[PDB]
Amino acid sequence: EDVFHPVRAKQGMVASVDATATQVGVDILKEGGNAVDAAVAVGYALAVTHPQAGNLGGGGFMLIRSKNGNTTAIDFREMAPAKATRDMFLDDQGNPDSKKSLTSHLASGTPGTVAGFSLALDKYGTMPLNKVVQPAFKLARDGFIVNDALADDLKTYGSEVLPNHENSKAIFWKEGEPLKKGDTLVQANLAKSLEMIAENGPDEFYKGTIAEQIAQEMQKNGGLITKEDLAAYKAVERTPISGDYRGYQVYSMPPPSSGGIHIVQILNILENFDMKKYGFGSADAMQIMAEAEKYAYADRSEYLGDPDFVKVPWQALTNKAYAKSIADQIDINKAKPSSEIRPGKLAPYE
Amino acid sequence: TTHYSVVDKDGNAVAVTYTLNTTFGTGIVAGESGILLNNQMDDFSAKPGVPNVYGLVGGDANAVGPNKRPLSSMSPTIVVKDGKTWLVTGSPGGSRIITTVLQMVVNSIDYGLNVAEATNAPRFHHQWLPDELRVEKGFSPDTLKLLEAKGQKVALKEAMGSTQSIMVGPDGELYGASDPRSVDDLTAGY
Ligand SMILES: *[C@](=O)([C]=[N+]=[N-])O[C][C]([N])C([O])=O
Repeated sequence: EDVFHPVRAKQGMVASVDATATQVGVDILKEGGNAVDAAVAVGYALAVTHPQAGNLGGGGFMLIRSKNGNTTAIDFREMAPAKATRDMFLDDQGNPDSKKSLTSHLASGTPGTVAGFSLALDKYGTMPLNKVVQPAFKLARDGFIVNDALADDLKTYGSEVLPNHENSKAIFWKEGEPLKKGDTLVQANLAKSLEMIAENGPDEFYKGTIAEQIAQEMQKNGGLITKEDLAAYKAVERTPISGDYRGYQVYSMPPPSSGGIHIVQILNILENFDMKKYGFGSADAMQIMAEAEKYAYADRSEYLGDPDFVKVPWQALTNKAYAKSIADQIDINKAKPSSEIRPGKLAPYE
Repeated sequence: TTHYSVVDKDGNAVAVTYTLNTTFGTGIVAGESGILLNNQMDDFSAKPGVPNVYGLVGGDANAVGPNKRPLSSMSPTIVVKDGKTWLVTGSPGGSRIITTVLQMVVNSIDYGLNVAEATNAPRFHHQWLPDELRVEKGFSPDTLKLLEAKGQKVALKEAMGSTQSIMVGPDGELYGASDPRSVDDLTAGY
């Protein structure tokens, strides 16, 4: 009957971009770990098998919902360096230099992944950090086979940055070329880092050897991340943004992410239509949705920022009254140029 | 970008979206740590009115500042039905993370598609600026005439996102789906 069928399981399940990492997640669940434990193990596993995005030197968000309904969000997003400045990415003419914000040592923010994972693990997990990091440790120490995804990413995107730095090239390049499908990727240095974290906890990263290595890498190349930055970093548990769509409650990430707010905003807008009637792929459904999104991105550019620095009008943005007023400016048989759309007037919704 | 979801035997659930930002970030390994460094600083508004790598714009709210966390679009998400965790999803895609998650939710609730169907369905997206109705291959030539007609400027492009989702049956049974757009991925359980 269906053309597409979901994978089925009766006890636990993990879905991720990498087969090895997913399997790491499942094995942890089978050992009696909880969703959070598995999630941290998967996160450390990806930092090794999916260096494209999985990481220890990046950041992100996490939404946790207990079996009892308790829903919370962990913000382990990166903090700009204390010595970071407003116009730091401007050239002499005062124009944004993409190279500076994407490839130089100035593009980096103090990483929050280790922090966020440990916060979630200590408060919501049940396994010690050393146990959930072990799978990733072995993968880095003993290596793994490069698959199509990694091989393709190394060639297409890796080529533009990895071979330009000696330590990076030594790890991901082989015989003057990016590792190919079938080659083995061993990350001895990462294994040592992982091994140290599993032993001295998250401080190994923000205060220990790893912190030193990060600070020196920046200092010797014009970066700003100092040991004070790494020591002054902290993951932050925040209240999820949520809404109600046709009787279903939706929970997502609140600022610093703009994710939560706008997904809810658009759903509120859409609620004012009989979407089901139009059906998937229909001309109408695509019409309505395309327009609703416009207003959201408009508001995004204006009202969204680190809540610890700016006040976001999230109540008004997710206010159904406002959403209903946005819905009316929508014509099922005619669009509205992004030019004739500006950040909404949240006044009567404050 | 990458997102993963987990649900255990007790019904606890976690959705995580994390990244270095662009693929491999700056491509700079921090000394002998073996750790690649992110280029998340580009998510800040380098200059009010000027778009970043994803075409996203900002002002003073998202301008560069010390100890400030740059604006993100990552959306690990959880939908609840009849008071119970029902859908756990999310996806990479910079600015498209928002409309990608949105379509997963709309596909599940409004069109009654199973998590695999909802995942394999074609996607579209509009971020105000640039002004265009970005689409993926998979939408009928006919339906597309109406968008161009009704007024939209359809712009076919690269596949959007990599949803990794799990749906929870009323009886505790788990249903999952990995995105066709990402190869070598996996949704497994026991
Ligand atoms: C990721 O989707 C990786 N890519 N391209 O970017 C996410 C972005 N940095 C965000 O919204 O935080």
